[PDB]
Amino acid sequence: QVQLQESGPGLVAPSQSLSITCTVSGFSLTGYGVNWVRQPPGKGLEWLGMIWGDGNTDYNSALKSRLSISKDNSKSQVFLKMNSLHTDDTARYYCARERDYRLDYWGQGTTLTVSS
Amino acid sequence: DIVLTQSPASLSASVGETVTITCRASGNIHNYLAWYQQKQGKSPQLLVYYTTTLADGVPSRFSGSGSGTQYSLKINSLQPDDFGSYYCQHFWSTPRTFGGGTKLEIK
Repeated sequence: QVQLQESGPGLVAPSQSLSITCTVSGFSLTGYGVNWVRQPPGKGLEWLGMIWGDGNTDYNSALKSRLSISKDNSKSQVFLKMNSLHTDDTARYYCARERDYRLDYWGQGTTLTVSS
Repeated sequence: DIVLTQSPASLSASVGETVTITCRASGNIHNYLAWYQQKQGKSPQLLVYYTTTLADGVPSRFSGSGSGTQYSLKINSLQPDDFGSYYCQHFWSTPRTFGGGTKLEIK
């Protein structure tokens, strides 16, 4: 029992900043990678980025300047921070654990709706 | 960046039918390809990784194949539990990307 549960602010107005938290249980944040993935309503999955067990991060090229991923190994939490939200930032956001070229455990996702 | 293109975008199929779905890469991904199934309202679930390896508990009616820039997912005699959306994803260097998805719906 590996668990990933996401929590986010729900409805937010555009241009605000936001933090989404991925709380994990059952494994160490130092031995696996955590990826961030979003899904706009009716659309496909979009890879946002990841934080490796060692703390390095990699991001989607297109969103790189508005995103920041960090973690708290002690609290077992991973965060996704976004700057100046656009309405097109509306989507379901998931965190997924990475282990040897696969995202084996996913959270249920948190819905973010960018509305004025 | 390597983009993944899936085809068809949607397929209507009957239970018991055999289907094949494709994932094409715009650059060589060297077999680092995973497949996921997503049912309505749920998060994606790992089916296949490293092109041909099934995840624990995935039924053997599923099989993946491919190399280079062309990969496939074959589903033998579809069961009701099999309709939903399928996504391919690569793990060749970074960034990672997903194909656009294939919607599998019951005829």
